[PDB]
Amino acid sequence: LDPGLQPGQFSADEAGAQLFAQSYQSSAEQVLFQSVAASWAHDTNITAENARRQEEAALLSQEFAEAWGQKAKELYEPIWQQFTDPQLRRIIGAVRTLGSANLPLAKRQQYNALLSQMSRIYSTAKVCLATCWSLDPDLTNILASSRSYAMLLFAWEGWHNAAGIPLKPLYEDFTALSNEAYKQDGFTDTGAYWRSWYNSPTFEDDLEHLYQQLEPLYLNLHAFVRRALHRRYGDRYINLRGPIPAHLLGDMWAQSWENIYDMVVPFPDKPNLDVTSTMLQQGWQATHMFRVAEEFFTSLELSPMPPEFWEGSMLEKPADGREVVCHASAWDFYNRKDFRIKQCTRVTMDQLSTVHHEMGHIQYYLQYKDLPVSLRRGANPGFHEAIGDVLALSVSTPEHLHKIGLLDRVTNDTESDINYLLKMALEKIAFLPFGYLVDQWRWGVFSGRTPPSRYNFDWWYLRTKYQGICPPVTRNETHFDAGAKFHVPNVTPYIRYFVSFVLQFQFHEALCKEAGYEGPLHQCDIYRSTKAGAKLRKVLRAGSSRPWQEVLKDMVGLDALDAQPLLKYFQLVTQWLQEQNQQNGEVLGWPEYQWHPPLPDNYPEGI
Amino acid sequence: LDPGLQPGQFSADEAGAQLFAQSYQSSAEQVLFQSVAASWAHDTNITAENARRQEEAALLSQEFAEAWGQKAKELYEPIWQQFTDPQLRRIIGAVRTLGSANLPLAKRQQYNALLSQMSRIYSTAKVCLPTCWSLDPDLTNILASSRSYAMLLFAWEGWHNAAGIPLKPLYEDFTALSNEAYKQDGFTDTGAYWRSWYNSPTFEDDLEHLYQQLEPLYLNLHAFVRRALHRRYGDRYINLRGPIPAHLLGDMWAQSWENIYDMVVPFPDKPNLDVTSTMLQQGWQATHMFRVAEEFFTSLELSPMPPEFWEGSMLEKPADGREVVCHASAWDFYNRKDFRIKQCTRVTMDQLSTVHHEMGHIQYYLQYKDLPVSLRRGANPGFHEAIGDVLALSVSTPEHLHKIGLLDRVTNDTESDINYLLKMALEKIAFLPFGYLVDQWRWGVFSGRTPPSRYNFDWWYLRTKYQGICPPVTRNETHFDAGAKFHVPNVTPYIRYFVSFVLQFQFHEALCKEAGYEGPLHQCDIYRSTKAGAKLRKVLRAGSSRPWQEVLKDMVGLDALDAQPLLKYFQLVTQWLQEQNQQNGEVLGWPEYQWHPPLPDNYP
Ligand SMILES: *[C@@H]1O[C@H](CO[C@@H]2O[C@@H](C)[C@@H](O)[C@@H](O)[C@@H]2O)[C@@H](O[C@@H]2O[C@H](CO)[C@@H](O[C@@H]3O[C@H](CO)[C@@H](O)[C@H](O)[C@@H]3O)[C@H](O)[C@H]2NC(C)=O)[C@H](O)[C@H]1NC(C)=O
Ligand SMILES: O=C(NCC(=O)N1[C@@H](c2cccc(O)c2)CC[C@H]1C(=O)O)[C@@H](S)Cc1ccc(O)cc1
Ligand SMILES: O=C(NCC(=O)N1[C@@H](c2cccc(O)c2)CC[C@H]1C(=O)O)[C@@H](S)Cc1ccc(O)cc1
Ligand SMILES: *[C@@H]1O[C@H](CO)[C@@H](O[C@@H]2O[C@H](CO)[C@@H](O)[C@H](O)[C@H]2NC(C)=O)[C@H](O)[C@H]1NC(C)=O
Ligand SMILES: *[C@@H]1O[C@H](CO)[C@@H](O[C@@H]2O[C@H](CO)[C@@H](O)[C@H](O)[C@H]2NC(C)=O)[C@H](O)[C@H]1NC(C)=O
Ligand SMILES: *[C@@H]1O[C@H](CO[C@@H]2O[C@@H](C)[C@@H](O)[C@@H](O)[C@@H]2O)[C@@H](O)[C@H](O)[C@H]1NC(C)=O
Ligand SMILES: *[C@@H]1O[C@H](CO)[C@@H](O)[C@H](O)[C@H]1NC(C)=O
Ligand SMILES: *[C@@H]1O[C@H](CO)[C@@H](O)[C@H](O)[C@H]1NC(C)=O
Ligand SMILES: [Cl-]
Ligand SMILES: [Cl-]
Ligand SMILES: [Mg+2]
Ligand SMILES: [Mg+2]
Ligand SMILES: [Zn+2]
Ligand SMILES: [Zn+2]
Repeated sequence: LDPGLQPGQFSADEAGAQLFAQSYQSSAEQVLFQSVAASWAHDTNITAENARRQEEAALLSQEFAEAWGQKAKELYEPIWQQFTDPQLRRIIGAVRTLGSANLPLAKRQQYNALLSQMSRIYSTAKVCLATCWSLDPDLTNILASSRSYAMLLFAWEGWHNAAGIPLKPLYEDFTALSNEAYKQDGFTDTGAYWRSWYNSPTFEDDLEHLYQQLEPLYLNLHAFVRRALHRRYGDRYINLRGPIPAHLLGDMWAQSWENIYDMVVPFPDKPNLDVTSTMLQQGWQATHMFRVAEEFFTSLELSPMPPEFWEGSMLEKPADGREVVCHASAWDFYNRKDFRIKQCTRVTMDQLSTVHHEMGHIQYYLQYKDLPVSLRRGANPGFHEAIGDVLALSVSTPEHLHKIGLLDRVTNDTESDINYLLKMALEKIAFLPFGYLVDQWRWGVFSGRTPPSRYNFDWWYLRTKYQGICPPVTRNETHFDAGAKFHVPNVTPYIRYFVSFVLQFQFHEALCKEAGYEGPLHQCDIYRSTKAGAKLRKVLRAGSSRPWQEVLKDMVGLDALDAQPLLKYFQLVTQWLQEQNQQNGEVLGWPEYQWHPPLPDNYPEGI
Repeated sequence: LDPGLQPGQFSADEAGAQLFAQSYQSSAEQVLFQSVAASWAHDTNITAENARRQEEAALLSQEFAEAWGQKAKELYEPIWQQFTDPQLRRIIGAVRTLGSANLPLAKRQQYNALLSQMSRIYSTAKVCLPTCWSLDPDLTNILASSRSYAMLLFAWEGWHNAAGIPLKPLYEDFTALSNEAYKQDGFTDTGAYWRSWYNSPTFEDDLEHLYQQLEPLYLNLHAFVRRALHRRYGDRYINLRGPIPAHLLGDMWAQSWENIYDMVVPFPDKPNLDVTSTMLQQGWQATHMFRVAEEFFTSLELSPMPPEFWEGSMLEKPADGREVVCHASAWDFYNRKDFRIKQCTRVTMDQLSTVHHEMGHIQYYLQYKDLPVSLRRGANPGFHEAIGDVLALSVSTPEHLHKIGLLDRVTNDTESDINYLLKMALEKIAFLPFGYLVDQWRWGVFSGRTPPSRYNFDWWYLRTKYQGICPPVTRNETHFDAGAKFHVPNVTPYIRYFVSFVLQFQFHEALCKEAGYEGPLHQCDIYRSTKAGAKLRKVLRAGSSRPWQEVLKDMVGLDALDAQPLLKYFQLVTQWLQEQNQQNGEVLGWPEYQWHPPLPDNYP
């Protein structure tokens, strides 16, 4: 560790802890920058050399965390919990948790190399027929636009096999090292550490109670969609009393169903709410999508994207043959100047929403860039994930799409409302079981309830239990289907997205009220509301300086996650789907839980 | 409720609570008897009228528990936790727990009535062909001795459909009413009350730690047995890397595997350690089996069965066209006089072990009959289930079988040691996953984690997770396969049996040491050891007066459940099974977790 980065001496008291944090800040920024920079160089340009540099930067960060971490524990171990400065205790608590820096050097290197290798495997995996398809864009477009049961099966099986199988031995080793590291910080396992970020003793119970309120909406959406799939694929491939085959919902993970809207839209005579075709016809490109997102932010009197963002960001998949991490992400370099998005942007309506989601991260970074580095995070991780989604809820309204030239015809009638709320349900309600189950799986792995011998057995138990889907080909424990989802090998927690999908409707309700809007919640558009902007800004500028329950109370008037705003938003389609399913004699659920579809005749040769 | 059973006036202090407890347990003695008496009349003669009277008795019991529980909180609710007397603290907290008495009257009627109907459905269900077969003895005998895949399937599917499907709507109603009752006592759900019996903050974690030490033994036994089934039935019906079809292990629930011993016995040249054929050749009957078990108890200077036991017990299935609950059980009438067994006894070796198990209960009853009622229980429920099994461990040794004329003396060689420990593994190790998982299922139902919409989904998840078996025909949520196991509709907790199967080896080691034995633990016979009997008598007389942790430490030197004795008992066959599986290149476990066998051609 360079001497400029090493901790000096401080009194064993709060006024030294305060200078401890200021000195830490000075050094942490440099260490965070070199770490983020090395990660950027690798993720935009996957090479063995760039992985080596990233691993050395990770080792430097561990060295730093150990020195300041053990200094913080040498002096302030019994006094940091009683400091009068609230932000200072949050700063100290972060610095003192060592994580992977608890591992001996040899195990730190093993851990860093596992992360790099898992990232390379996921983001360079390919499905081959000579020619070979990548996940983004090749397989993504197949899952989204093909309606050939056999072609979709080929992409689904090929992807899950290519990505999952080689990751499994690495993921087992990572899990053991991660647990070893956080056990030295006092946590029973890594999942307990991840859950502690929400500072709620009843977190898991709170989430289950939320999901109990939301599940009836999912069950009815599921039964309605299953019926539409049955009319296209037939009784051989769709069981009206069984799980839906996991490759038929428009998405590799069946996590968002927006791409099958054309098959489920109840009133096709109304305006076409999937504006992808109009974007193509009009010649939209990636940079236009980002400029339109930015202008919504500035319409609220939030910050534009700085020059450093436009000069440094990767907004399209490189055409020079480089391998890149294509999963969309937003980057804070912790120098208060450099902020970037990395996205292999495609010209579609759902990608326009993803652009807003990522730019919402950037807006957060810009608003809290002047806080201490330890407080440059969301009030909780679900806050960070919800910011851009909240704006995108306004952007997706038919009225707003008309304003930006993507929907010529504009209607206000009950059929058009049902169409729109059904499309939004395919995006927001269909995701809820998946956003809930992923970390239930990983929590069980981290705790040891799910050993390697049950990785896939327990994954598919949860997939069927919550999503009501089944794998379209047989799987066994050689397969590692959880590994075929970006966040698992890239070790990004997932429960934040279930929290986000609830929270964003709480935010939307509050911002719409602040904007003076007095119509139906799902027709609200906060575009150009500077009052809504100022309320959102107060949240963003707080970072993690205050408990999220208090930040939420100031914003929405409640100190807890609450499903009622989401339920209110969807109320009309919730009632309509329930009526439709009853009239059609649907079975809610999948009581034939053991059913799987047969294989296509002449599979996989027809491909 | 009779005035003489309603509670009197008592001071609000520990001295008054001492008189309170005495007056409670003198009046409880009379109420319990009339409940047990009416249950007995029903289970040995299932009719609507005996159901009516058993329910009248249950309502009266709930009236009694109400009156005395409400008085107990009225007087002592804020002070009893501070009594110096630990036994009195035990009694009062119990009396303060009302259970189904917390229900309003109309719900009490409904709850009492669901129990009667679930019991009738399970014990009268039949499988009819294309004559009708009953579970005991007909289907039991088919599962134990048929080696026809299709016949075993017909019996397995027939039974699970006939019992499970009609029970499901009733079990849902029962679950809801049971949870409503015990929430009023402060339990999050009925499962939490059941678990509270073990007075351990870390019960579930401790069980999981026990199972982690036992699972390698089960996995090796499983893979060895799967290989033997593959040879018999073929690659069509057995997947060497997948779960075993659930009907092929000699038992309707695949819960113990001793009945396929003759298919997996490695050294069939050696003496047949299944002495069933000798029992029949010699003319054994139910009454002989009970007299032989009795004499083991008295050989230890424990009590004989009293005249009331022999006159009142039902030791054979009645042949007078009558319907009975055939599941074996042992009855305490809480009058210090009447103790009985109800068993549809068959002349087989595993039934001789079941006879000892049931007589274990009776011996317990006899040794604590003078205690005040609230203590007339095992230190915990697993203690009660373990007593007879411990003696049966001695009875099953080839040396003891030789003493009682059921085995021509065998040689103390290695092939006979392996043969024996394998047969015992089929009976004891194979049970461990099942004993563990049944109440995992039931706890999730009570907690709400498992709604009716996932009863069968979650049952088969657990059956595959723990036992590594699969249903031999497709199942869906119309089926209620948990309902096809006696203890579910008859609402008898199951974790006691996992506890018992670990505890009995701790008891066995303690008693063998106390007897002076010094050979291998699995060759010990405590027959006629009056010192062993004396140390066991102490446990039985303690009832539930002292915490089971203290009773246990007095007997075995340790205050907690421990798998080491079980591991020591089986050590030699654990090593041998490991070697056999490596030689055959077995995969341990069932990584093809999705696999199910195909149907037989033109079945049924
Ligand atoms: C689409 O249309 C709906 C429905 O409009 C209402 O019903 C129609 C059948 C006609 O009768 C319309 O004249 C009628 O407004 C619109 O929702 C409605 O918006 C208005 C605001 O413009 C709401 O009125 C307000 O209501 C509150 C009480 O909550 C008062 O405090 C306000 O002063 C004001 O009167 C009205 O409640 C609301 N109706 C419903 C059912 O939500 C909607 O605005 C419109 N959308 C677009 C994009 O044009
Ligand atoms: O979350 C991230 N993008 C979005 C995203 O992935 N999702 C969320 C979504 C997707 C699209 C539109 C939305 O309105 C929201 C929900 C689903 C979930 C999903 O797609 O699975 C990056 S910012 C997080 C990261 C990535 C790499 C890292 O190394 C570190 C962090
Ligand atoms: O346990 C009881 N018999 C034995 C028994 O069932 N088993 C235990 C066993 C079976 C055979 C031999 C043994 O060494 C032990 C373990 C499995 C388990 C099983 O067979 O599933 C009555 S005492 C239980 C009851 C009956 C009716 C009631 O109303 C209340 C309780
Ligand atoms: C991707 O990373 C590689 C390194 O892995 C870069 O290759 C270097 O390119 C520079 C040019 O600036 C050369 O001087 C070095 O010799 C190269 N190093 C190696 C090891 O080949 C490459 O430039 C990067 N690509 C992009 C577009 O940034
Ligand atoms: C069967 O033989 C074994 C040894 O082959 C006997 O075990 C020995 O028992 C004596 C005491 O009787 C001990 O001193 C030895 O240490 C034991 N040896 C082993 C290897 O355990 C066993 O007692 C014999 N049992 C019978 C019933 O004959
Ligand atoms: C449940 O199962 C019943 C019994 O048949 C089983 O399911 C059918 C579909 C076949 O696969 C058969 O081999 C199985 O044994 C069916 O009658 C019933 O329709 C099934 N579905 C429901 C909702 O109960
Ligand atoms: C798992 O499935 C694959 C392909 O279906 C197969 O090659 C493999 O043998 C199966 N079993 C195991 C144990 O891997
Ligand atoms: C069985 O019960 C019925 C009605 O309860 C009664 O009439 C009959 O005598 C009983 N049979 C025996 C054998 O006790
Ligand atoms: Cl998170
Ligand atoms: Cl129990
Ligand atoms: Mg799309
Ligand atoms: Mg048996
Ligand atoms: Zn994000
Ligand atoms: Zn018993």
